[PDB]
Amino acid sequence: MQIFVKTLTGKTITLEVEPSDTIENVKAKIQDKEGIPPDQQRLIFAGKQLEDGRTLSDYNIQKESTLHLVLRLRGG
Amino acid sequence: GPLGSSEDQTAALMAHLFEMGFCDRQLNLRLLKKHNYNILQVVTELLQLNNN
Repeated sequence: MQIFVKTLTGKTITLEVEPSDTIENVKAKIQDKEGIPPDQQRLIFAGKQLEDGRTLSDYNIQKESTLHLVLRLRGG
Repeated sequence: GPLGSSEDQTAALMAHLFEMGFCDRQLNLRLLKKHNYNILQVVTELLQLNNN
């Protein structure tokens, strides 16, 4: 099932995920195209955080759902 | 150099936060001033308040 990822840059990425797709693997599907590290990748769903050890079904994520991607950069 | 930054940008940032799941312009405003307009920190800071 295809879902959409909204970035702070105003970009909407489309991904093909399965009901048994772990959040950690979702980050991998972004990492290959964006190049952004999964550890820095933070997905927000309805104002809630998505645990890497959880599945899409855990957060009732269905088809055409929009996930927000925010990164917390560290300097020093 | 510049004369002044467009404060209207704050509205665009606010909208991006409302699309997630907060809908609190007050909390957003007090957070933006906390990190000198840092959307990346605001969203992640707010998430630390309600992540359970």
